[PDB]
Amino acid sequence: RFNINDRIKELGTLIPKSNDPDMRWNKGTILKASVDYIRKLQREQQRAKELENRQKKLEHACRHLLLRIQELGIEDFLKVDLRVAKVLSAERVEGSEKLLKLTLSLGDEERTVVAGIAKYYTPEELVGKKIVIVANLKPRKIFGIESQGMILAASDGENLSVIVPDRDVKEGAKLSAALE
Amino acid sequence: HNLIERFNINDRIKELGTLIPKSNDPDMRWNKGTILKASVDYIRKLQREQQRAKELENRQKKLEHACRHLLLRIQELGIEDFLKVDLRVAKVLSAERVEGSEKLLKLTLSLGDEERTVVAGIAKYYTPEELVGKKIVIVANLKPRKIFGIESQGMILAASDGENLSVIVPDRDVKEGAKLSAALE
Repeated sequence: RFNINDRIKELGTLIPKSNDPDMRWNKGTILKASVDYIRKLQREQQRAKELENRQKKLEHACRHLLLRIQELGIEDFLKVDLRVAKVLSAERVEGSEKLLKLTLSLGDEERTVVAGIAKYYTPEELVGKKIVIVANLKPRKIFGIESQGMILAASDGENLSVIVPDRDVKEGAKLSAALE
Repeated sequence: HNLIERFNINDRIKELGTLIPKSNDPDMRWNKGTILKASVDYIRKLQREQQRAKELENRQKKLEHACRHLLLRIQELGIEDFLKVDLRVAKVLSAERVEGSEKLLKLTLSLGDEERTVVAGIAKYYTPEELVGKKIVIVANLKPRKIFGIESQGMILAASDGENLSVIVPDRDVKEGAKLSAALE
């Protein structure tokens, strides 16, 4: 464990140098600077809150104006692999309220994807579903679980919708904007 | 004599206890150790919030930059420090005196889509009834500034010759939220 002096030291490591390279920090002065630093940081938190509200409004504005800019080349789009995939199984992930562990069929192969859909989707809703994923991703550990790929979604608000093919097609089918 | 020679450790720790958030569980035991540890954790949390806020701010600055260089007309060059100032027509919805000051007025302003609260130094020269209903020019993009516990969002413009103080209005009717520009060709 750590004693009172230990934590007062740690508080000493957290606070601002306060310039004036010649002063010595005792317990009481470290605690003084700590109380004051917490108050300062709280004022800052207020300002930051307001700033964040305006930030969300700006995100809205940006999506909408983004509707008005088309600069995307077909090559850059081809840099993404979007695939239809089937849900063989879906599981809740211990310690996480936001996570579902998904087992997906690409046809020939299986993929494991840890997704942020747990609030909006039950494993029973998902199992058997054909959904759209971003297929080309180096595997990465999420919450202790290796995950290959991200699943597409429309966030729309505080809800979520996955993305599905309108008609039934075989898993592994690539999505394309090309005419053929 | 008789007196021992400003606050001790436990007073400071009580204070830190005042500053930190509650556990929300009644069985919880707050001793000096838990208060100090919670203080360390709270400080780190606040620091992370601060850095995140800084990143948000930086990116908003960049969006502002991109927008300003988009708005750019071929006639305006070399004026950038002026273009950075966002001058707006705002309509005064309400004004009231500020308790404790005879200099200050609190103004509620309409920018069109949004409203702003701004503290102005004009109370000596202008009455509330004089200002209400009128369209004035403000600097809208100034960082929010706390004055008398009021957050002033932007500041109004005023001109003084040393004798008289005037606010700044458009010569003709313009819609509130109108952005001011240099008239050039």
